[PDB]
Amino acid sequence: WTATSGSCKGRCFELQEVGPPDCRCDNLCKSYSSCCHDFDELCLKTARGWECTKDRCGEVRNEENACHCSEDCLSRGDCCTNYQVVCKGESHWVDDDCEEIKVPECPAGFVRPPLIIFSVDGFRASYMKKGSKVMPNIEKLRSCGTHAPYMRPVYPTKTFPNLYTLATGLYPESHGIVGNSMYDPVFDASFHLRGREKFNHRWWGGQPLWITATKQGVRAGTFFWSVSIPHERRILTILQWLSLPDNERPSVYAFYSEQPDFSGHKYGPFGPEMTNPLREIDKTVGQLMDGLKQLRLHRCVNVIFVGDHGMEDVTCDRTEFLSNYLTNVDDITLVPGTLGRIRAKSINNSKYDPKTIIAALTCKKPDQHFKPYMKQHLPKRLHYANNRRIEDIHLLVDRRWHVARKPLDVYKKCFFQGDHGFDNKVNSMQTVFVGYGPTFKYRTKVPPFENIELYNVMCDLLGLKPAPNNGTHGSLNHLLRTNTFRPTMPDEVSRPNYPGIMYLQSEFDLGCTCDDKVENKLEELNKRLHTKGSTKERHLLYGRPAVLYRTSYDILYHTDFESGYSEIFLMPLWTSYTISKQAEVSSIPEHLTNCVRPDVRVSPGFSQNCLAYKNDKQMSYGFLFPPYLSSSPEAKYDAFLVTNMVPMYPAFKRVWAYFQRVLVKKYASERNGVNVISGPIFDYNYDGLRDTEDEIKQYVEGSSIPVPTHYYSIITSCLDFTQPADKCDGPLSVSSFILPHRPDNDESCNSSEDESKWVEELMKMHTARVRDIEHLTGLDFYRKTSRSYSEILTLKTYLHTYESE
Ligand SMILES: O=C(c1cc(OCC2CC2)c2ccccc2c1)N1C[C@@H]2[C@H](C1)[C@H]1CN(C(=O)c3ccc4[nH]nnc4c3)C[C@@H]21
Ligand SMILES: *[C@@H]1O[C@H](CO)[C@@H](O[C@@H]2O[C@H](CO)[C@@H](O)[C@H](O)[C@H]2NC(C)=O)[C@H](O)[C@H]1NC(C)=O
Ligand SMILES: [Ca+2]
Ligand SMILES: [Cl-]
Ligand code: NA
Ligand code: NA
Ligand SMILES: [Zn+2]
Repeated sequence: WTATSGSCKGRCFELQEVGPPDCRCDNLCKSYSSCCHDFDELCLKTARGWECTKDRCGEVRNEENACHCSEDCLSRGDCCTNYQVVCKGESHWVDDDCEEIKVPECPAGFVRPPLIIFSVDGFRASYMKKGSKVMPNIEKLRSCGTHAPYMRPVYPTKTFPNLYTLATGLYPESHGIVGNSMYDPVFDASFHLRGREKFNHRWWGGQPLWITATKQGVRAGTFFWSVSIPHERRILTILQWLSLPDNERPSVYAFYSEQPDFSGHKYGPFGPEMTNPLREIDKTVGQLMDGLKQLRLHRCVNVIFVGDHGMEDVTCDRTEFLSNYLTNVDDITLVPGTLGRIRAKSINNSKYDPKTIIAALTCKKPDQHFKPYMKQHLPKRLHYANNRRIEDIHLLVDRRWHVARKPLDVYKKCFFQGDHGFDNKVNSMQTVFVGYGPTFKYRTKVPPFENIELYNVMCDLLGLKPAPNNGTHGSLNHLLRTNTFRPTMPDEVSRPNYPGIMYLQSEFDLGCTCDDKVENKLEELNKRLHTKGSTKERHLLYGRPAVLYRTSYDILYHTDFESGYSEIFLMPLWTSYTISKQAEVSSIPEHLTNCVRPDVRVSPGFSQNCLAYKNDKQMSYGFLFPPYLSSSPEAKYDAFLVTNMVPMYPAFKRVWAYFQRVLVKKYASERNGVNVISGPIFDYNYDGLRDTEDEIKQYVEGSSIPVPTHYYSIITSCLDFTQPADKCDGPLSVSSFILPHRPDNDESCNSSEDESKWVEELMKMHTARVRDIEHLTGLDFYRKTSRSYSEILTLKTYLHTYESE
């Protein structure tokens, strides 16, 4: 109940929201149907419009107006945004030349530049260039401030997941809003857009910027606006708040626009109907900067023009229906649209088997436009699994398509022409970022970056300490004039051992063999220096990775590669080697196909054995440094050490071999040498973090050799490719993958064909950031370069997406 029999006189758009039975006057009260009886009268005045005219100048203050052009309207803080243009001969902000803001120019009593977040729903990144002629104010923000060509949203590219990610810096699996629609089995509650359950706080995890601000003594305007409140009224309310007394005045504000998302759904991303919404948004920005100019706040506020996601072309006729794939389609609940999430309809159905459902959806139609996944098998770059609200079964939908349950769900719910939600690396889902103010840089373009990074920056601009989030704090310092946060490198926690020759061949009883006994001092001191590290500078280009947890591991040096070998996991954590453009691929000689060699530096007890692989009919093995890439016949025998060996399903060896035999050399010659760091990953609880020894769920049968869930590689080279990867002066270039270690290739529908037709497409799908691998390995890379650490942080968040323009 709400007693609407109170008043809002003086309380219009109050900042401290009251609770029932007191009627509300806050910018959200209509969404609760809770406002006082006179809220519309007193707070949403519409009389005479939103602009001044000449004949209104110097008028007699008539309080019924939506805004005022009376001579006293400034001291009251409530002029129309164009008042000083019409009445005082001044200029619109957009008509003023671009002028560098070298220092904040704030009025007295402003303790810091305020931050205004101007968020636009569905603002596809390409709008910045394609719509530039009809958005003059935004183009001035973009070109004078700091901008990226696009900003990568989080998956799913949906409204609530991305708005809350912006506000928290957290992947949706951590902050809990993993769709616009969710079922939580622990609550037995549902989150929808229709209803009041979404207003309950048990859904919203982490700590958003407004809580973070408040907890640290910075006041925040209330970020959310009920739909009915006109944009003009939101802008003015923000301006009014900026005129409050110093002790009352918030320091961070938000504006939200439903456009161009709303129209982009009806008319598609580039419908002719889309010019006008882009014009209007720009007008809204124009009113804000005009109103800031009237407040002498236009070279003092920091403004973030930011989108939540893009918009793709989608029509009802491009819909895949599960009724054509399954028989008993009523035994499942499907969350539909641009992604699919399947669970059982009834919790008391023992005939429900997710395996038969995944199988009935796998490569069934020749060109089918979605692909089923168990969520732990999703590309680790999406980080979309570690939450009970994410159903076990997931459908990744090709851009431009939908997935539905039965046809009747599409025609009893054509209509729309735009949608979003797809994979967050799709070009159409990319959105915008622009920063403008004294704390941003001037006329500076910065590379694309992920929106999980912004929360740390907004904390910087506001002087706040960020709650723990998934940003990499300092990877965006190159957007800032000042307030850059200077991080130190994490300290190494385990130091390695450097073992020498300590065991004899006969101490090993591993079941391996090698046709190698067909073995000079003119080059025997040569191979001694190799095993002590004489060539480590060629293959460990950016220093060894630091182990950020407590474990026992050895550094092993070889002519062609160095490893960091773990006695706890009986395999390297990392293996590092450089391949120049000149390097030649070689075969595995016929006599060495089944060669595996004891490593006289590592005890038998801390070594894999070959019998375990003979006995496990499902498991085979591979090598981290590839034998194909040896530098000489004599070096090749090092690639066959038991300490270079890792467990691999035969189906994954198809993939892994083609990467080592073909792609590494292809990349060496395209990029003028590459340095490659490879290794295993264990993520059996799909939380994106390195498993501990007691969390392994699978071993090579009859052994303590743990089976990785993934294999990674980090391919580095010189950004200026006219310098070899091993003689690089300047910035670096990187790509990486986290490949799922799976016993089939069902993810790849074309895997019955030659590896040249499918393997690299799979690797592209599972591209990763270096940062992602660090979470999964406890390793810290790039510890010793010539570059600045901030630059190195940006590199580690770099993601290579293989998208066009
Ligand atoms: O008022 C805020 C708001 C603003 C925020 O941050 C704005 C600030 C950053 C600048 C938030 C931040 C974190 C959490 C919630 C937030 C809510 N909304 C009001 C609308 C929108 C955001 C929510 C989703 N929605 C839709 O009607 C809708 C729109 C497009 C769609 N497409 N497909 N389905 C769709 C459904 C109803 C709610
Ligand atoms: C993303 O950031 C969050 C916050 O640091 C991480 O989540 C925390 O993880 C630890 C370990 O599981 C828990 O004790 C905390 O309760 C978690 N907090 C939240 C809010 O989830 C999360 O692990 C990070 N993800 C990645 C991939 O690094
Ligand atoms: Ca884990
Ligand atoms: Cl959704
Ligand atoms: Na075998
Ligand atoms: Na296949
Ligand atoms: Zn939308």
